[PDB]
Amino acid sequence: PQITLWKRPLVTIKIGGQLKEALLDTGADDTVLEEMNLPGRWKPKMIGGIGGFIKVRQYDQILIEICGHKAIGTVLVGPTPVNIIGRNLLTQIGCTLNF
Amino acid sequence: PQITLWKRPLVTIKIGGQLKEALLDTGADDTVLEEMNLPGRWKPKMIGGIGGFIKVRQYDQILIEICGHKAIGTVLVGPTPVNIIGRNLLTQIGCTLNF
Ligand SMILES: CCOP(=O)(COc1ccc(C[C@H](NC(=O)O[C@H]2CO[C@H]3OCC[C@H]32)[C@H](O)CN(CC(CC)CC)S(=O)(=O)c2ccc(CO)cc2)cc1)OCC
Repeated sequence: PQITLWKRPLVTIKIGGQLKEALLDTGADDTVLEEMNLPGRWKPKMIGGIGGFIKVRQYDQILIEICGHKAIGTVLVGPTPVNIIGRNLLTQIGCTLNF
Repeated sequence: PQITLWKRPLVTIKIGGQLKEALLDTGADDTVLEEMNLPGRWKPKMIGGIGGFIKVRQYDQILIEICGHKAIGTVLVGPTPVNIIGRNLLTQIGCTLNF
């Protein structure tokens, strides 16, 4: 669909069988979700934001459905203030900016 | 135009008579610009993201030209690592997400 920006671009995602709400975030290189149990191996990583760095768990090749669109890619899990969908997955669902 | 998300959505903006590069960021409520000595009154603010909070100076009714599209609104100035155009200005230039 076409999503305006008068409100936060929040959508329902499905990951690990669980439904959650996430922010479509064109300023995020990567997808970062709040703490949750995800099956499969993971490796620790660091990511930096406006306020500094945090420690995250990196899950590769994770299936995630975003507003009805399937993606399979990297999902970071950690103390992010909000679930964010970043460009690594926004590209997979065909998302562009338009004005 | 239409901006794909393979790369960071960086565009040229014009503010305070200066040209800069800034990220079109749907995940940012408001616009945050790198340290600059803008004239006029301001109010202190703290904004949070990944890593915690930073202190910024909130200027109101600032004109910014973004890819030839004019917008006027609140601009936060502080030690951000990147110039960030947030939804408060993205709405004014007709920017939408589309997939
Ligand atoms: C670049 C060199 O410095 P750097 O490496 C990273 O620099 C940055 C690059 C992009 C951003 C933009 C930021 N993206 C981000 O956090 O993405 C993470 C995950 O994906 C990675 O890619 C980029 C960073 C990594 C997000 O889009 C917008 N944020 C809000 C969301 C936070 C989850 C929602 C709460 S907000 O900025 O905090 C913000 C809060 C309030 C207001 C006023 O309303 C305006 C803006 C910030 C820093 O860090 C130095 C150690």
